[PDB]
Amino acid sequence: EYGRPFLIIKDQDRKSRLMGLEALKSHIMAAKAVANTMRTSLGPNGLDKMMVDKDGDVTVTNDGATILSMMDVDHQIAKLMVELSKSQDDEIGDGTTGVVVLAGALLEEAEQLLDRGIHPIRIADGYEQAARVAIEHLDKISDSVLVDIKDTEPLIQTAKTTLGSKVVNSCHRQMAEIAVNAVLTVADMERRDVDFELIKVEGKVGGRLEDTKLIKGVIVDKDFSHPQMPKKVEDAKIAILTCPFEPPKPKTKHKLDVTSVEDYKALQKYEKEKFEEMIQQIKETGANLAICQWGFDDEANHLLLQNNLPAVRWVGGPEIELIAIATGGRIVPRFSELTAEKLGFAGLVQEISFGTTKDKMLVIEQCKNSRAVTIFIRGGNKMIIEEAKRSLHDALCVIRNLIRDNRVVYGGGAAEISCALAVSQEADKCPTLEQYAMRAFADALEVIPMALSENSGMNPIQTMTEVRARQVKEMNPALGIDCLHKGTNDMKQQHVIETLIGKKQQISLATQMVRMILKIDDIRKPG
Amino acid sequence: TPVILLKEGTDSSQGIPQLVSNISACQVIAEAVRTTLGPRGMDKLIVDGRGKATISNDGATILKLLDVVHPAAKTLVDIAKSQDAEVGDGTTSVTLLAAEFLKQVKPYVEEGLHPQIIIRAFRTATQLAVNKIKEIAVTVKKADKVEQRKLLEKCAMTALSSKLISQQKAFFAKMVVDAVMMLDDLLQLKMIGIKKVQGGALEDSQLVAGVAFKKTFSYAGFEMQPKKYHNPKIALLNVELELKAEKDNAEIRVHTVEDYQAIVDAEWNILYDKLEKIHHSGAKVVLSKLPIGDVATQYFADRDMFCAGRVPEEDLKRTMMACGGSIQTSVNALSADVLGRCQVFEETQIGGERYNFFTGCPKAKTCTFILRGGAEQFMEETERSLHDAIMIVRRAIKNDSVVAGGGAIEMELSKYLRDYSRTIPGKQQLLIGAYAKALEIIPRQLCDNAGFDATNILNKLRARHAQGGTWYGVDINNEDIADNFEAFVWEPAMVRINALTAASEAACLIVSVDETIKNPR
Ligand SMILES: Nc1ncnc2c1ncn2[C@@H]1O[C@H](COP(=O)(O)OP(=O)(O)O)[C@@H](O)[C@H]1O
Ligand SMILES: Nc1ncnc2c1ncn2[C@@H]1O[C@H](COP(=O)(O)OP(=O)(O)O)[C@@H](O)[C@H]1O
Ligand SMILES: [Mg+2]
Ligand SMILES: [Mg+2]
Repeated sequence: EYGRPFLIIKDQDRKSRLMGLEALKSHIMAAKAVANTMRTSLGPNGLDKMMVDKDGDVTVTNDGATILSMMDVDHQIAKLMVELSKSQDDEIGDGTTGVVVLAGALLEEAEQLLDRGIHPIRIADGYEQAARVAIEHLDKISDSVLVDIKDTEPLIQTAKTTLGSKVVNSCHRQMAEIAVNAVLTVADMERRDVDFELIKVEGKVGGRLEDTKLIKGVIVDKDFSHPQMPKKVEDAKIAILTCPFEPPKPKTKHKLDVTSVEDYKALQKYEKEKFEEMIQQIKETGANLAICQWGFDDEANHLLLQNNLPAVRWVGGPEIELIAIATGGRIVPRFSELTAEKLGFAGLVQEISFGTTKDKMLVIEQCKNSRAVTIFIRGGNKMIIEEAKRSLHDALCVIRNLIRDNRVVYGGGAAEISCALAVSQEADKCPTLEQYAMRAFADALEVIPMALSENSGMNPIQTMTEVRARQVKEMNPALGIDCLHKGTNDMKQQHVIETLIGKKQQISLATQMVRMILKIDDIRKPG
Repeated sequence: TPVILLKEGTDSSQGIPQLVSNISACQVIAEAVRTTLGPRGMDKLIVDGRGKATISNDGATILKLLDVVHPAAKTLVDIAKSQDAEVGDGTTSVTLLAAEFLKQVKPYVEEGLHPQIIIRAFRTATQLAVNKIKEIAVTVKKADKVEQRKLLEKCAMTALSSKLISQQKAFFAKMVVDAVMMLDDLLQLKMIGIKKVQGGALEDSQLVAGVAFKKTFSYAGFEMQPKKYHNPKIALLNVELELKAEKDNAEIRVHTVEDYQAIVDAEWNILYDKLEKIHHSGAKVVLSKLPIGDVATQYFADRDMFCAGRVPEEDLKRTMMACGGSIQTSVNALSADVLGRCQVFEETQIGGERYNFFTGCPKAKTCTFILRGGAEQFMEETERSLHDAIMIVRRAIKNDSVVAGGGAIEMELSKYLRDYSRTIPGKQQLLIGAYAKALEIIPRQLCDNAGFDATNILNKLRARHAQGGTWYGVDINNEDIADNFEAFVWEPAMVRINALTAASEAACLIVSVDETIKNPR
């Protein structure tokens, strides 16, 4: 019959394939490469990465999620790790590099068991069992503390711990205070949620980083329309409008026919009567400042200047709603609907001018109890501003997590060491060949102290051996790696605090991703 | 030779060689999905031209993703698609059975045997096997209202054993059973929503008896209105609420400025009339398929009412079915009977997104799944796994006849056909024996995937099934055989009834082809 080369698949001669253990080994190598790249940016002593864009733009960052997002890869496993980091960032907002490090360590540990002749489904089941045991152990050692506006000290400590790893650590006390104050101002407590559209983060290059501050009001990049208007008002009553200061115009197609000189003069009179009428309508309500979403005409501008009432032109919708929420006023669509009950009170409206440029900005401040605040970031470099924004976002996310759930554990590797001890203790009672997988999980759960010690410059095996011996001898699960060399291993005394849901998310997400990676056994792709 | 019959480029092949080639190609096609069967089956990764990857364990999905252009091989894809459309489960087994039939009857074809005898033997064997399955199936006439639930749960758990969510099968089976029992009499699939929100763990997946959908585009003022109601009234509309021209066909001709001003005022009067007509009905939540303007948003926010626009048609239909209203294109007859009612409405943060939840309606005829996970393909495979259980539960609700799995039914059918074959003489005996031998590919593949000694286990299964243990199959964890009916490995009889008919029909069609002719381009 001569079964000569017969064509089954389209483009058969230009596609490749990989089967068996070779595909699994390639996946493990890719995961190890990604984890080893991400290892060095862990801890208060970690370094950061410089990423060059497709167009030549520079980003200096320490955030694992941003680094993995800005890297471009071909390997499907690498893309899976990127998506894992992004999912962690979306859910929790912190600990996006520890999860990828843990996943890489776990996949690396599975390799010896694969070589010894163990079905990968058995490895996945053992990993599931160990993860469940570790998670059950984790909530047993957690301590709940507090959420209130009166104390704020544990929240400040948590924010300090989360900001300790960034370039902002020069003023991390100040920025932690800013973050906790903003979240407590914006937060809704009966429903236990916050909205990040009520926090506006803006930054302008120049000045000093320490000039960063919090404004319980609004700051916008606009100015007063007429150059001869006053630059400050101290008891401002704000009328917020969404209609242009122009004569009205129906939306449907229309034609106004002029057939006589009398009609011409009637139209001429009507045009200016409208301009006068709108200004008298605005003035009759007692307002002192007007804000509009659209433009003015020259006549309206001069009338506004003449009647001693400054105005702001060409603002945006989000800015208008933020201003209304801050000042307690309401947005009105017509001048006919303007009443003194719809104005907003602001204790100060000012125009701030920066250095030798012409750039000017408007600040609204000193309102009564407000649900909107802004963060004003300053710095000497654009990348400084960007990294400050990212660090502040991390702090806000952590404080939000504390609002959602208010029980914590202690960092520096203490939780990982305790979980590894618990898993190793439990594995001694499992006879059904799964003890190997459980001990592999226990070994891979101890990569965080290795990374921390190696970054800090000490000896990993000796350090963690001594720490684990101390933990098992005494009864303090709050002992970790002394990264900053203060002379103690007690993180409870050193005030190193981490949220519980962060650790739970890391462990569960990493375990499930590792299971997915292990399950695959074939790959097909073009050349 | 001077003038040729057909156009140049035509290719033809006839006789035994092309039949053997077709049999050979079907073997490759079956080898493509061989290792994805059983509780210890792996999955495959396919990368397309655009770089988009797909990770799958579903036989039909894998076969569709493969770019098969062989005319004989396309039949095995077609039967898999047919099985998926008809019963929704069993896509790999039918392909394996078809390939096994062809491989078993290859040598007799090579000996010069006439294919129609083979076709007749296949048809006889298929009819006998289907009749025997229908005879030995197990059913309960009047079991219970609660013994009608454990059957569905067992079927779903068996269907979920070989998938990515195998560890949480007890968690997911309950939800799928609830979803199906909360669904009408037509059991429409579109009345079940599936949403995928990144972040969180698999155990965080949830089922809402009610409705929930993603936040849509919002204008200025949307943040100034409340976001939680206890006993609201819901208006569902197909009307556009914003200031606009009445008709694109219109035109206004006017002479005086007073009439100009009246014309300007008329549009605001019209819009405010519609808004007041909506407001005076008592509704607290407003949903529309058409854009909701900023003026309308601020109007609603100034009176503590919630508005949403550009809601998808499917979501709006599901909301109407859950609450009990009706879509209105006119606000001139907003009575009470056209307003929906729910026991609580909220907006919540889920994994970086904002979702609207309507929960508490007891008269609901629908439900919604919220699925969590770590990746897009993770969630896609979760949804694919859920679909398999949903279809199986629907079929089981239709008819409640089940048989044990793990190879017990195939062993019984093989034993029956082997016993029958000894009665008849001639080449029919040989062909029926080959058909009976072809049926035990499923236990062999199960043991091969699990990593057992398949020969010894098959010998033990054969020895047990003949001594008299109708429901005996392989035990994956115990390395041995076990009664699969007392171990709760169940599946409806349709999966095997449809698999046999589909596989037998594809085998006959391929054998009955004599020559293949290809036209240019
Ligand atoms: N002052 C500190 N002492 C000891 N360990 C610390 C300290 N600050 C942070 N760490 C540890 O560094 C680890 C990595 O945190 P970080 O480098 O900020 O990135 P990520 O939080 O995304 O993992 C955390 O697990 C934390 O326990
Ligand atoms: N717990 C179990 N023990 C033994 N066999 C099982 C078990 N669960 C499923 N099976 C077998 O696996 C087969 C189902 O294969 P699967 O890969 O799920 O997709 P398909 O149904 O399309 O073949 C069935 O023949 C069934 O007998
Ligand atoms: Mg961090
Ligand atoms: Mg199946």
